[PDB]
Amino acid sequence: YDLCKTQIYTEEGKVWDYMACQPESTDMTKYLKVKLDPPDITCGDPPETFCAMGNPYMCNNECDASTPELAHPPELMFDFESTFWQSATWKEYPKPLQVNITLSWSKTIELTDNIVITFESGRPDQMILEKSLDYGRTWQPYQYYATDCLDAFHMDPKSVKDLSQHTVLEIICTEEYSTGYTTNSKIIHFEIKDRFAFFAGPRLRNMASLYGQLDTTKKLRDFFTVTDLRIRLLRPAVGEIFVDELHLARYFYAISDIKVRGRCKCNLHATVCVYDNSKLTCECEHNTTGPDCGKCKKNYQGRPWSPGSYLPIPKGAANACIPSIS
Amino acid sequence: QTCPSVCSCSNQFSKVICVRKNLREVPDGISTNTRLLNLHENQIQIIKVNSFKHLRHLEILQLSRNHIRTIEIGAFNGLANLNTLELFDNRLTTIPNGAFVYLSKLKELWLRNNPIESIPSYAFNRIPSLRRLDLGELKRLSYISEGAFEGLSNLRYLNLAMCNLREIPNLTPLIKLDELDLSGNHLSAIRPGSFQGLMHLQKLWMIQSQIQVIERNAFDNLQSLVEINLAHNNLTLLPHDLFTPLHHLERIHLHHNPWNCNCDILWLSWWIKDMAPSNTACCARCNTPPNLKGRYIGNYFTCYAPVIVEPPADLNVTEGMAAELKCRASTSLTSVSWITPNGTVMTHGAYKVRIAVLSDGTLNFTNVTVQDTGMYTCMVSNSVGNTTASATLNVT
Ligand SMILES: [Ca+2]
Repeated sequence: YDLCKTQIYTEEGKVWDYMACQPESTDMTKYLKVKLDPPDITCGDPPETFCAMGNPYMCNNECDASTPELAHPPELMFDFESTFWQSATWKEYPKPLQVNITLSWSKTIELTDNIVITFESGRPDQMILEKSLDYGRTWQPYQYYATDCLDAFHMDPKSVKDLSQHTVLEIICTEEYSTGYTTNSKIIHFEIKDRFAFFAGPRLRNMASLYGQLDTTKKLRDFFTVTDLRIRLLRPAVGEIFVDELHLARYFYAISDIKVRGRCKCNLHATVCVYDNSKLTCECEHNTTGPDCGKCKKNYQGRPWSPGSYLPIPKGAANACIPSIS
Repeated sequence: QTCPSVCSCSNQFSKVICVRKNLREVPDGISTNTRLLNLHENQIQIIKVNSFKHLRHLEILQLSRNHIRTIEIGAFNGLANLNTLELFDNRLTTIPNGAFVYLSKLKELWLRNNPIESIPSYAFNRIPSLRRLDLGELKRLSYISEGAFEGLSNLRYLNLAMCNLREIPNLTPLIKLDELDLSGNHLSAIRPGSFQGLMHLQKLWMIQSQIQVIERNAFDNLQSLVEINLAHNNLTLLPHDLFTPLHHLERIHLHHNPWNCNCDILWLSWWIKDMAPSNTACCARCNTPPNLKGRYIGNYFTCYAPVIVEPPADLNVTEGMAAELKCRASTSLTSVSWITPNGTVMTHGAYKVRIAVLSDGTLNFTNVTVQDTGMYTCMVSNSVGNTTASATLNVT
């Protein structure tokens, strides 16, 4: 799905054969714009002392914004990998330490791989992964993460493994990333490859089953499409319900790296995507126009607008804009 | 006064930061005035003899997240004021015996996430001043000695988390021990013989230790215990009045366990209701039966009083011979306690000296005496009610 137009030789003349387009899936974190509320959450002014996950008595390491070796800015969450961002310990008790990490794009992006949020110190006991398709106007929840789902969000604890091919669009609350005494103790996952596995398979070789369903169902196609992302932190890693008061330095948020991989929505009309004037935009082909190739270019309004389909494999149907009738 | 070009020093030279910088050898040029030396995230492998000789005021030494595989004998020589020694996330295959020798101020020592194979006899004996010790995340651990914690009579905190141990090691020389962490291990079942000698212990952590059953009178030796964490385990039921000898106990964590809610879990339900205040430590929920699954703990359903299988029969016996007062219960869950005509109450948990009570509930006598004659009453207790059985003993 790399080529747009190819030199074709027909019985009557020689024109171009139009086929389905798709850009290369790359590390998207290079194109986002991070937003934090409260903006004063990043520790440094004044310098604070923190405690690592290992021991509660392990309080020697400190955070200071003035010194680059001790500074932890939000830029480190998208740094090539370990460097990590840190938030100020909740000194204001019992005020809930709520942090919102808005990952803005200002462009429609279809996800291809799992959203991996690798933490540095503890996994939050209350967390919501949110999405937006209307450029940050409204917010739709992707998945909820908590220690006790029935108490924290009033939902029954489920898992992606427990879901089915008919219940792919279902929003679930998982307890898989609650405990900190197993392997992957600092990793929070949003299973996208496992959600594709219901159609494609465990090996992900039969892509034809996945491609076919994406062309027919609009809701399934919209589920993986995002314009914005949000990490809604509610309660930090405390472990036990009874939280310490004398030592508030033990509790805070720390993220090592965020893995957001995907493709920009071209509606199967473009392969080239230019990051012009701090914004990623599609280099429209098949006589299309707009930011996501959602509109027909004027003078090419013969047949109504329709996005390209993957079927048949490999040369998919382009559904190009034909010239207007005189 | 001296400052290395690689390291970022502070004014008056007390804190020497060497974090993020790549170093293969120990940096030379550290001032005597230094109280804190941070060498986190480095590539250092060998700690040479007299590397911290001139540093007499240094209290905290951070050698964490490095490639340290071997530590020499005279490596920690010259450090008189050293209190905290960070050695977590390294390449240490064995604990260096010649390293931790002459340290009088050392109170804290972290050694987690290291490929330590074996802990030998008389380890940490040369440093008895140690109050906190962390030997966590030892994935490559295969041997633990009997006298491994010998000499540590002043130690209060110990972390043996994620060491994948099946049985509790010899923690007897740790008299002053208050906090113990045995979370994330492969502990099969808690037996009464375990945890003995830990009279001063207050906090116990058994989070996700793969525990399936807790036997009767298991936590009886931990008298001064205040908090127990048994979260993320495969526990279905607990023995009746287990936390009864534990007078100083106040907080119990029992969440994320497949609890089989019935008549036998009523004593634990009332513990959360009255003994626990407005703030409850755990948010435990049922797994079986499916009609009660996911509901919070805390007598609507039908329950019955304890039933005695065989009542204690009146018997005529002479002095010298062995005497027995048979009293068996319908279920193994019920706690049996005998009441002597003297006034004293005898339980199963107590030491088997002359007069004893076994698992079945039978009162066994080794030698019959004159003072033993009178009226014996057996009280079988259950989470719902209590039932008594009278018996008369004849001594000739
Ligand atoms: Ca990073």
